[PDB]
Amino acid sequence: GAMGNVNCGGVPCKFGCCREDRCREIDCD
Repeated sequence: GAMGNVNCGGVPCKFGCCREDRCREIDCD
C-alpha cells in the first residue's frame, strides 16, 4: 500500500542519490 518512495531535503526525488542538494540518477550505486 505504501508508496515506498523517498525525498531529499535539498530536492524532491522519489529515487536516486541526493548530493549537494541535488538528486542524480546515474553514476551512483
